[PDB]
Amino acid sequence: AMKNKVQLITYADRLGDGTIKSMTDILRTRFDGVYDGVHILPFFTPFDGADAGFDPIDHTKVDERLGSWDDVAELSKTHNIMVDAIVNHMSWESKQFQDVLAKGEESEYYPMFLTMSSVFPNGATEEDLAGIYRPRPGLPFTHYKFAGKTRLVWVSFTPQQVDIDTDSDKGWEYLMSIFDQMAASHVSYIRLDAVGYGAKEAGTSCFMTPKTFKLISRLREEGVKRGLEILIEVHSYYKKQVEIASKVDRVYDFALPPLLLHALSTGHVEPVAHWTDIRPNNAVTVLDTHDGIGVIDIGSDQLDRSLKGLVPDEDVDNLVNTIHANTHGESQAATGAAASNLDLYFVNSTYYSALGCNDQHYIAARAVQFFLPGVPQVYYVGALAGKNDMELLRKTNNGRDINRHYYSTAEIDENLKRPVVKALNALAKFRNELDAFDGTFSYTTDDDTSISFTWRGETSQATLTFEPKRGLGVDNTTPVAMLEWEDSAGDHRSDDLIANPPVVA
Repeated sequence: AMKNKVQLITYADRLGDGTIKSMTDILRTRFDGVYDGVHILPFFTPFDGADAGFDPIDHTKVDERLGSWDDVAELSKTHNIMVDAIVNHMSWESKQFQDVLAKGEESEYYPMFLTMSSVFPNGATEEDLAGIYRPRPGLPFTHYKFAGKTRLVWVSFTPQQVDIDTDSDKGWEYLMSIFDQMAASHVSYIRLDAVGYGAKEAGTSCFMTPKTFKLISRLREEGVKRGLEILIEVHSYYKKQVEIASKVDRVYDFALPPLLLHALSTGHVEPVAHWTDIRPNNAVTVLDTHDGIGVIDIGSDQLDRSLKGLVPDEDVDNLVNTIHANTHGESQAATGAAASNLDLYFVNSTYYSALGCNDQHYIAARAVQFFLPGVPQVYYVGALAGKNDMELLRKTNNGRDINRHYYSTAEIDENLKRPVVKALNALAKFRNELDAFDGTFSYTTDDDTSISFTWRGETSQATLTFEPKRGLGVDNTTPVAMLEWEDSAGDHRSDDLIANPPVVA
């Protein structure tokens, strides 16, 4: 099972000097006892193509500019490592796809890649194609020539990411090569990227269908067989996440991030209480990720608007406008059609910027994250309470880059001096050291105004009380989270997690 300790999510090259070795040095020298594990975002060949690692030419080969598998082995001595298995697609410059461009149906890899005809051998109606779930408008096809013949190749994301047939012999062999490589390279945990898209079937949405369930359970068993805990990435209507969670080791809690933005901007905690009541507890919790903020993950089902979310859709709309206001238009320049994006409706902003850089709100959001059942992950920009990177956004025109700043070691050290960053480091140490979090969880609530989360352990207990109504407003300085706990040294309390961070005896 996944260790119950806070993890860092990072690019190997955007934290430190630009290599896995430097990333490792930063973790060990500056976050000892803070981050006990790390999800290294894709570091395979190449890391800087069409989609920042997620279009691998060779998924089993570390980009030689970043380091080697030996570096990953070294890191594993001090940190449990999560990596991606990119199971849905690969680069069009992969040897496999290039072979198909060259030889078409004579290629041994022809069956490995999905085309329109793969899935719709007798053609498709408009309803058939319109019903395919998409993260942005436009059909999931682009033109490639197979031995000179124009073909419509299935592409869920960029046209450079060609989708594999996960039910083909060649496709499956490729996926198992990834699992074998990770098992042999001292990786602990696997993230199944975009796995909800991995199964296609004519007349279905091709997203989180019964065929997808079969794929997910098959991949999970291949993980367990190799000692790899499987986390699936699924941004979906919330009920689908609750459903699928009983079939895998971990799901993300993608509802919490926008639920907390809603709570912190309106004062309403009832939706957080309801989510606490029903959520899968085999979770990996986040606020920020390397993608945009999935505000729609708490909204109505996009393929059936009558299935309502955790908040009314009008509240999602309000949330989006609030982020835009809090970032003074920054998120508007990065979000949706305003920049290049895979997800039309995710909001591109750092989480700290989305809160208008309010320290009390931000530390409160992390405290709530750490107190809900699940293994917590902190994205590296969030680990340094990072603001929107408008210069990088202007340079690349890639919307998500607003939240993918390159941190030199010098900039890391500068940010480590900030009270809010010191507070997060201390909070994560606390979350790693108190045995209460390995015990039994309970919560109480005061009708939409207050919620208190309690853990009771073998030798400790802790209660976090969250009351955003106390400090509404981007310039508010009033604490909205309070912490009480018992350890070796008796009862303790902090009423201001920034001014008085908790330390376990």
